Amino acid sequence: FSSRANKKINLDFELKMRRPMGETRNVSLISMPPPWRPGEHADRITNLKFFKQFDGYVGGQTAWGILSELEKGRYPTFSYQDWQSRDQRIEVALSSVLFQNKYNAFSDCISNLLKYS
Amino acid sequence: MGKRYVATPQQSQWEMVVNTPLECQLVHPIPSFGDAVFSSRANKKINLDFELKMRRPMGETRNVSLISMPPPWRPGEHADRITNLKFFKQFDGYVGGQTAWGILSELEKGRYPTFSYQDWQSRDQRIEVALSSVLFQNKYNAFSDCISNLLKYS
Amino acid sequence: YITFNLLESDFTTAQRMADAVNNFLGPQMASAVDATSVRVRAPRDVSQRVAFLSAIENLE
Amino acid sequence: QVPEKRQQTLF
Amino acid sequence: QVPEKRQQTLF
Amino acid sequence: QVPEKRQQTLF
Amino acid sequence: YEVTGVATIVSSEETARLHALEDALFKAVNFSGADIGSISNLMPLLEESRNEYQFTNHEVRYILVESERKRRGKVEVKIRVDIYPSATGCHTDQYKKTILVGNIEVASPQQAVMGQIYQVGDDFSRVVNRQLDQTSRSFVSVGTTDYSISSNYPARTQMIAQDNGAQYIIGGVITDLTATVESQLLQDDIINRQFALEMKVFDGKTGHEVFNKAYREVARWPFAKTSQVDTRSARFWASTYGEMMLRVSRNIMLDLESELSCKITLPEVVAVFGNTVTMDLGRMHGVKEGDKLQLWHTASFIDQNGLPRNKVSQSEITLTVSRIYEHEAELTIDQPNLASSVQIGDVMNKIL
Amino acid sequence: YEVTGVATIVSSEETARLHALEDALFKAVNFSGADIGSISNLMPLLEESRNEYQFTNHEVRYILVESERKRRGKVEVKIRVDIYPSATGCHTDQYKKTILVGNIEVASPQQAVMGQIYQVGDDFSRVVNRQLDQTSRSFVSVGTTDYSISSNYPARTQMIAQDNGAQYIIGGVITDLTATVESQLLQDDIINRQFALEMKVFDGKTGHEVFNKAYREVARWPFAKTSQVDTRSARFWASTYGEMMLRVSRNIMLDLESELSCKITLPEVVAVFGNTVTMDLGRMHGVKEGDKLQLWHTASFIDQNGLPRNKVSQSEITLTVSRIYEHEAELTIDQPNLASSVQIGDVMNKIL
Amino acid sequence: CAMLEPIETDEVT
Amino acid sequence: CAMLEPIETDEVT
Amino acid sequence: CAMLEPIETDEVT
Repeated sequence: FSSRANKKINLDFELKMRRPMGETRNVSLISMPPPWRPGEHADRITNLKFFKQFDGYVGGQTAWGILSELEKGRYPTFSYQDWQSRDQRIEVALSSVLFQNKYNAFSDCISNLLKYS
Repeated sequence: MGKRYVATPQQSQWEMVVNTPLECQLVHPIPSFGDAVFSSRANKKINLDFELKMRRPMGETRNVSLISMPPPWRPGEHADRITNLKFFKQFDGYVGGQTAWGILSELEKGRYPTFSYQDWQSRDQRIEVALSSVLFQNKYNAFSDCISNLLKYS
Repeated sequence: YITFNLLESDFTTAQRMADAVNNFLGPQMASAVDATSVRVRAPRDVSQRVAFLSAIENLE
Repeated sequence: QVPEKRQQTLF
Repeated sequence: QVPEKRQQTLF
Repeated sequence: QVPEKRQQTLF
Repeated sequence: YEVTGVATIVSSEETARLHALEDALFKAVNFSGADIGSISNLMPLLEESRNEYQFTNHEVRYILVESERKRRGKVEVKIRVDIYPSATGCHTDQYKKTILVGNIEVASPQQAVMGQIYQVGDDFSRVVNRQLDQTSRSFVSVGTTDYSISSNYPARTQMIAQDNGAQYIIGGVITDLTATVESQLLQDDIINRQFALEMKVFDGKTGHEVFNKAYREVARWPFAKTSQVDTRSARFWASTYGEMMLRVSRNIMLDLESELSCKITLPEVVAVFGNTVTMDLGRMHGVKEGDKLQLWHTASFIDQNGLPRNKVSQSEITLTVSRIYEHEAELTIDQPNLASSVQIGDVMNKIL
Repeated sequence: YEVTGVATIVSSEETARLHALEDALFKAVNFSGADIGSISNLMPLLEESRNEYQFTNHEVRYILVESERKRRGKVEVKIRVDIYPSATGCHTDQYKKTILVGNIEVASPQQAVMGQIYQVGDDFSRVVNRQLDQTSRSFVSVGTTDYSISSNYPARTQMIAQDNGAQYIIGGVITDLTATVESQLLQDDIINRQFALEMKVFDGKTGHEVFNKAYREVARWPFAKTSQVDTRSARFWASTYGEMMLRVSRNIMLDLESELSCKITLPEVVAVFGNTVTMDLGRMHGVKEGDKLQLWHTASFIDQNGLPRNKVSQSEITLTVSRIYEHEAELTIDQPNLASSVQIGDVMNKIL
Repeated sequence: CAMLEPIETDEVT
Repeated sequence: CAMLEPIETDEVT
Repeated sequence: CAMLEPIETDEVT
């Protein structure tokens, strides 16, 4: 998650992969509950597109929504068919463990950002 | 279960930031959200600003509901609706006139002034921001002492 | 409500403990009913009452 | 004339 | 007229 | 009409 | 309607005929669908043995008794009545009330020596529990309890009601089980045994005593003086004494219907999960989806003298039923900004 | 249809004729393929001894009794009835419910002294288990258990149901086994023995009590006063008391059909292997391939007062049956991206 | 009309 | 007029 | 029609 000094609210989320994206695929972003939360259902967040040889990018309100779903203790899950994995469906989740303190530090730094670029 | 930003009794603190005959300032840090600032300045007329300063600035202009909610340790008490404000995009929330004095009054009675609104950074979900009345009375006395010692001219 | 029983019964200690809770939380929160007991209004939820009692029992 | 059962009451 | 057995209910 | 013995089943 | 009333003569033909008429009227009202709460006020005006009865402001207008027979030593009465089942009333739009049957005790164990009927209180509280469960219209029985409920300890009453999930607790004392002997030279002795009882109903929300009534009836004791009678057996409850005690239980149920049925039912908040709260009443209590409920903030205090008191703060919160289970229900708060002021123990009432 | 009803007279010809009519009607409905759940509501309207019966909103319209005989001391009734087997209903599209027969106990061992029938509870729970297994339409019996199920411990009920894989647990208490003696100078003594029983069914998913009923019947005790009767033997169950107890068991089964049959069956998730989950119900429960099921997230909590509560979160997950075994089944999740939110214990219901 | 006379479950006996 | 004679609950017996 | 009267397995006897 990257925020930069600017006059407008900006946040970029980049899923950087060791093995680059094989092909452009439709990706599904869901807010899956962790295992230690029985009885809670998953919320469909949105549908993205991850492009070839590029890191996954989510921006606008959806990146803030990912941060919010992490604040509630949930797992943002990107599901898509991996080219390096014989075109089979794979999931990538962001853990919410040890997120609160670093989210407070991130909010403080965002507070202390220059209002001009 | 939605998002509710309030200082727990162990976390609540009020501070007199500016104490001069030209300005008085009382600050309540809302953990994980920001600050609530009461500012009064030397003038010929009564003036008070309440500013809800957010770490993450307001994403969109929203209608906000100001209510005097009872704390959890006050069963059998109903909530008093105070007013409806409008919080503007990328600006700190502002309450002024008699409503800021009303917020101070509702804090003086052991209640929680609660602002409820839909948060843009939160997938447009409803969130609450409450001001804690714990450890408030001593700092309210200091704030009123400062107000009494303000220059009566600008 | 929850009730605190003083180990050493005294009217002044009972009233001072009532004032300590009222100053911390707010007006009309604790009341001394005799030289030993002080009644403090508490949340109905058991989890919130434990969290509430945690802050109150550490008052000086 | 028969007495009427108690009417609706709150609390 | 016979009473009808309980209808379909969930939980 | 006689009931028919169980049909072929796997596992 | 075509109804039959059966009642055994104990000491007066008038009493047996009146009991048979009451039985026939109760069966007619139960079949007609009319409320059984109104029956308990009709009996006083039935003391006279007139062939024709005229009533005003009731679901029954005229009563005409056509056949009276004393076959097999018990009066049989056949009547025709006109019952008008009202679709309205203060008792049809309310949820069912959960009632806990408390401990019923024999004040003097000396009186229970004949027949050794010492567990008569427990085996009669069982009958009262089953009568309230499977015969009443506006009551649900949540079982029996072994604790004694007193007016001196409202806090204990509240705690026991919370533990059992009961809105009201009903308990009594059996005050008379003595018998007298009537002797004739031609025949054998006749032992007429007494059964007096004082029932008391306490409100579990505040510990108040909301109902108090006394019952006394007499019936023949057909068993031998030295014979031991088991109060769980059919030998006891099929005898004349057993029929009298069953009639007493029915009168208890009818009095509870007469008094508590039109009290507004107040389901309690069980749990709050954000904007959704849980109700202790469910499908089996009459809850239907789409019902609108009004929230009341509950604050009941013991005053300076130790007497229970009630105080409800009115709320601007309205709830609607979202999902219904057999024993509970889920409600959604229509005012999300006020949802933080809902605590466990707040009561609700259905908006009519 | 052509049916015969056999029932022994105990104390009233009306009761024996009614029992024979009930037996004939039960056989006719079983042969006709009609649901046996609806029979239990027809009996109350059969109290009258009319030669012709008229009913509305039922699979049987008119009942005409043509022959009534009292051969060999028991009433035989021959009737002709018209049964309309409905292809629809809330009970035909549901999977079979697994039921565990709990411990049935004798409350007073004193009453079982005559004949020393102390294991009557166990040998009667065996009969109830076999009746539910091989006579019911919508139930599967998973055996008996030696543990006692109470409403005070929902957690124990849930644990025992999980251990035995039972959706419901049924247990009772035998409350009356006493007998009376009827003496005639011409003949020998007649001993009429009582059999009262209170059955209670608990939901294994949440520990709630979903069913509660009481039974009481009387039958002759043909054996000697000092003779010992074995409750596992055919001497006990072929006697009049045994026939009465078998009829009581049949009534238990019919009441369970009347109450629980149209409850929506909720198979549970047994194991999750990636995108494929396992269901505790299989071919023997009525599962067919290609069935579509809807997943519910289960969350049942004990509230602050220790009372069980239910809460289900609705899910956007739909499953279809891929492979079927005799006792289990495999389901494929139609939404692979939501497959990670399925945990063990979630329930499903068949989409109609 | 004509009320029925069907019996019900016994309360204790 | 004509007063009724219906009995009431006994005070002790 | 004419319902059959074939017996089944005994429940206990």
